[PDB]
Amino acid sequence: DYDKFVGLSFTGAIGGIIAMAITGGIFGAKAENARKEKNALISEVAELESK
Amino acid sequence: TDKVLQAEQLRQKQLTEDIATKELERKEIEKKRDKIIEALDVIREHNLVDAFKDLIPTGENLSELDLAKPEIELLKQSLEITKKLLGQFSEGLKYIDLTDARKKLDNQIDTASTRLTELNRQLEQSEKLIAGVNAVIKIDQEKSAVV
Amino acid sequence: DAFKDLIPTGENLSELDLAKPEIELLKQSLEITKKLLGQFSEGLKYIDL
Repeated sequence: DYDKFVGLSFTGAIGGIIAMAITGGIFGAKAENARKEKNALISEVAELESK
Repeated sequence: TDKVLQAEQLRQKQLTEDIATKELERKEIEKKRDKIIEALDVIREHNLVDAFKDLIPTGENLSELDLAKPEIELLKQSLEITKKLLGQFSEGLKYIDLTDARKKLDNQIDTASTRLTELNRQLEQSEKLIAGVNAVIKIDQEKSAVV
Repeated sequence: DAFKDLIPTGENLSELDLAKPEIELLKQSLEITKKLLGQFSEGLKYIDL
């Protein structure tokens, strides 16, 4: 889902001026945020494997 | 002790049935997201190149006459550019909506999983209860044997 | 098949020998970029899979 998220967010970016604006504002931040949260979840399940 | 036995057995039986019911519910929620993932996959047909592969066929033409439409031909150009842009927007909005629906059903799955965890903890508590009850009943039988 | 794409974009239908030295070449170059970018995105999907 996240790979598809960054794909669609970048398509919503590269269209035009306000497209860049709204999509890089919302999902440009949401990609980093959901990615860091997601990789924290990666680390948690990896620690459960490690536990 | 036997009344407590039967009451807790019926209790944990209802608990087990309810846990299986909630498992069926969350499996059905997991069946519901199939339409959402397939919809956003069949919308997912454009990625980083296909924007330019839309910018070029709107740059295409059929009829040319070298004069008298310097910008009149460009009217159709700019309007079809805005067509393809706004075609990307509304589908992007529907993409946003269905990802929010994904977050909603994932919240459903998470709350159901917490209910699963708590009811399974209560189920294991009742396992301890009914196990000790059955054990002391078996003791009572063995007590009568030693009698 | 790269060259077998470079040739049919080099093809034409209508010719008039004047007044489109490069106006005809606009469609040429744009369809060249079409076939190139058609190779790119499919190449990216190839990378992904």
